[PDB]
Amino acid sequence: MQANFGFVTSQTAYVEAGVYRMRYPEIRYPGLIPVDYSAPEW
Amino acid sequence: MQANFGFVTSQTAYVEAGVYRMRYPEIRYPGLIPVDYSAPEWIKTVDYYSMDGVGKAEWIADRASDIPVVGLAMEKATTTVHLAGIGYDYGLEEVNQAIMLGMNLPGEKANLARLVYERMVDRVAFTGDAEKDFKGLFNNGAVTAVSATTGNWASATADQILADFNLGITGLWSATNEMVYADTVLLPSAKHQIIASKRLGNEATETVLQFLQRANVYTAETGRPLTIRGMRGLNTAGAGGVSRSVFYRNSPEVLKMHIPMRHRFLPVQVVGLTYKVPGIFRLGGLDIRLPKEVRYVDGY
Amino acid sequence: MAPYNETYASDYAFAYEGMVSDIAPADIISRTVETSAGIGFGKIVAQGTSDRGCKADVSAVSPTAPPLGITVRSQATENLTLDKYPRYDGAAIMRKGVIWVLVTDAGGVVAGDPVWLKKSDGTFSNADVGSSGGLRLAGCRWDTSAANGALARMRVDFDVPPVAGA
Amino acid sequence: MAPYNETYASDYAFAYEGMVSDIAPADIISRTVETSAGIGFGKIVAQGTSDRGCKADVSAVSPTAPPLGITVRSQATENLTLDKYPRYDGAAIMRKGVIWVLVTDAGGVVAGDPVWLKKSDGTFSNADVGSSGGLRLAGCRWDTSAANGALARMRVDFDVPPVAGA
Amino acid sequence: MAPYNETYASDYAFAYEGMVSDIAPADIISRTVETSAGIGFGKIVAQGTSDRGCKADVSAVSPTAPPLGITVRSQATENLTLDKYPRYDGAAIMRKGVIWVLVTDAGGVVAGDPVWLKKSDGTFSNADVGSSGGLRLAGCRWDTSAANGALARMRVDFDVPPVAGA
Repeated sequence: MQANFGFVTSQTAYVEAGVYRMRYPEIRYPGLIPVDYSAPEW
Repeated sequence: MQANFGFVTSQTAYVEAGVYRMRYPEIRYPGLIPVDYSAPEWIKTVDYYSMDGVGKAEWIADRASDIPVVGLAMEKATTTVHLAGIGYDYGLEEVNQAIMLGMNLPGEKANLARLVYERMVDRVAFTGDAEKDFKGLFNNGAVTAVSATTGNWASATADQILADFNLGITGLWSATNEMVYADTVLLPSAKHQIIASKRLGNEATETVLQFLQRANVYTAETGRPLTIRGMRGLNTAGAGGVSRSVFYRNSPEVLKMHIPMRHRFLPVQVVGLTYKVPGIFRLGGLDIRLPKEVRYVDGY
Repeated sequence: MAPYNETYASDYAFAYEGMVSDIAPADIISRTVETSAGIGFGKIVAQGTSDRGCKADVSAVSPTAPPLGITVRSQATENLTLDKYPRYDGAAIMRKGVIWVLVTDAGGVVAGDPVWLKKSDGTFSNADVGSSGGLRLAGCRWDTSAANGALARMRVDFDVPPVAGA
Repeated sequence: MAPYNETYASDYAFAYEGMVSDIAPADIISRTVETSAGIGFGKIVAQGTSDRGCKADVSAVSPTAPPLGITVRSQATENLTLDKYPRYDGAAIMRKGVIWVLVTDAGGVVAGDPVWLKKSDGTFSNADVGSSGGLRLAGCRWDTSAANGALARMRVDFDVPPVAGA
Repeated sequence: MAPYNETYASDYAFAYEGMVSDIAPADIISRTVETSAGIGFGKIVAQGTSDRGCKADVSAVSPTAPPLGITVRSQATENLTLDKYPRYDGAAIMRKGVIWVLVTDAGGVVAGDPVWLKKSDGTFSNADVGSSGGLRLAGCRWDTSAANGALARMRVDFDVPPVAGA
């Protein structure tokens, strides 16, 4: 888990295309809890 | 079984034209393990990239400087690729003499070398050698292996069979925090027989237990079919020598096996009335990237 | 497409080793790394011999020679040392803000606690070690309850002189 | 279409009694068989009385009269003796390569072990018999772990003089 | 256009650490590296526990458990370890040819000398250490006069059993 924006690319290595993002559960609230936004926002 | 290139025949005898070759089990890796041949023939490692972020939100009010912050990160991972090989030889009086009987000795060896080639690739893909530490699909030590719910599948009613079968899918769903579905099931072949033969515990219609094909958890929540196969080496792969079955997703992002170079043959070296012939290849061990997407159920 | 080190976490984590949390004030100070190996991100540092350098060795800090500050997570650091400030590099020390650090204590810490430094290794804890091998960073406090070996954010002020504890 | 001796094996076997494994060096030597019966394929041989002959009888070998070598699987051998070199035939002795042989030991052998010859029958084993009836082939070693009565490949060098063991 | 490590040498050097010198015979053997770190090029190796593996640790070799051979300079070795065979890699051991190695002796060596191995580190020298910590590789000899810490080529034959020297 390095955090340096930088990676070394070897001359005798093969790189696969595409990056993988870690998965998090779905959001599940819309459609089950009625939510409104009609109030003046302050 | 002898090795003499010769048998005594007679004049009043009819020798049949064909020859029976001793049988060996099928190959069974194509179609179950994703393999690719895209990498260059002589490469050394395969590496690849991921990323994740992290933050937290908080209750703040009344003109304060306290407002929390987020952050990001990245990561890289590596595997290796190695070389192996097999080839044959013969003497000067083994080949000029096996043409007298029309046997074509050198030509019979290359075919069988390719056969043993495929045998080796299969064994590496599905088991482990403990010389290069190539853990296989049936004995990987990073995946979770649970027992069955008191099910032997002999003297067991259809309720137990269905419960045991769906245990694997539900466990794979609960082991990844309810995110993924099992796509493929591999069972020992005897158990596949027991399922395919036993009726559904019905006097009413006597339909087979392969009603499971349309009423399992995966095929029920979604519309996609489920694939069930019977394998060969799963008879005693369990914790105490018991049968093992595997539930997994069968995607190129879960399993991966690279084979840059396939089996080829090199020219013939000649040394003192002996023709030494080499032959080489190179592959990379199987790589289970997501170990929570593979599940072992023992005791069926 | 790298799925290694997948743990299927319930929700997002809190922070990383040396990340800061936004607030208006912060003394961030540029120093030059003097140790042969690098210096980690959330770490304490002492006063170097180069009149603007810093060392990761805090085995000899005292009330007369107080520690200098705490490094921060930079994310642009030469990609040869994984998460460190390489030798001869700007260090970005912080001595006023609130920063996430690593806890080294058996029972953990809670919201408002003293911060004790173990001079032997340079780890933060809740109580004194007990053999003249710990300092108390007088102006410092925690801001999170955390268990052993977890990340907790603390508020830091290095102008207050430290207190020696035997 | 001969299905007798079908065992439905899991996978291919390893080798046969006297087959070699490819490698660049090999001293293969042509000798003439002197015993009335033939000589088996993976067997030890002694020095004959015909100045180029060999015998399968190694009951009298000593450090002063070392054994000659090991025969190899020829596959073109007169079809009257099943797998043997008949009397008065080129023998093809080997004394440098790596060859598959048969193990005669209770506990089996592992990768690197001494090779001991039992002069009474001419069988290879791991340890000395213990009654002045065994030799040690000084330059020789195993290359496979194998159980009793199985095939194991060993590396052989017959120019190193043998060692007598009582 | 890299001019660092320029010494303006009088003429070409002789060889590198583990390079071979051409000759018709050579047993080159494929083994798998077992040590966590790699193995250098001109180095001695012992018999591994994997039935085809090798280790760089020769602190326990004896006449009963002789060393296995000497690695050779491969020049295609994964570019992550500078000049080594990484873990889990084909090792290419040699046990018959003539190879350049490094001398560790005070007075140096001359053309025909015994080769003594120091079991503590695994270095070659001219005479025995003197505390039951050295072996003599019985079939081995030098082929060049060289000073301390220089490259000398030696002729090697590992089928001859070693000799223990106290």
